[PDB]
Amino acid sequence: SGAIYVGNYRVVNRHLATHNDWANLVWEDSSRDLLVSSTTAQGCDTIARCDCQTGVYYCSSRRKHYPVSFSKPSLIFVEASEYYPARYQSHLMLAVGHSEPGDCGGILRCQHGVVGIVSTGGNGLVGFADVRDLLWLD
Ligand SMILES: C[C@H](C(=O)N1CCC[C@H](C(N)=O)C1)c1ccn[nH]1
Ligand SMILES: [Zn+2]
Repeated sequence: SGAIYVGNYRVVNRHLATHNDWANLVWEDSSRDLLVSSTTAQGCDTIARCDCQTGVYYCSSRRKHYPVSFSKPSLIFVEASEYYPARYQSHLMLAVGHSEPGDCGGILRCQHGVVGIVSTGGNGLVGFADVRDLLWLD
């Protein structure tokens, strides 16, 4: 679990969005595994606007942060799950690291701010849904 709180927006994994997220929907994209809902309280997270390919992510299944080198956002084939059929997930960045299903939502950050959230895992890999291109979040 986990979300990004920026301005009047909450960014979550679309497959973990709650009934309240869908009732306050701003934007969603199944191909990116992202959903953004509106909030009444002001969020104070900062979104990075950069081309970093290194950062640190939070892994809830280890209660630890890990440094990672990750690929640029791209279209990656993701196997079928209970949430989606087999498909290409866009704007996805991969790194070598630990990620179990409940780790989705963990933030990846660089020195500029929030880069994205954990969205995929298994096999000693961790995949992050990029949010740096969503300029409207600010
Ligand atoms: C194995 C699982 C996973 O990659 N998916 C299931 C949950 C939905 C994911 C998606 N983005 O399509 C894919 C996962 C998450 C985090 N660590 N391991
Ligand atoms: Zn950066």
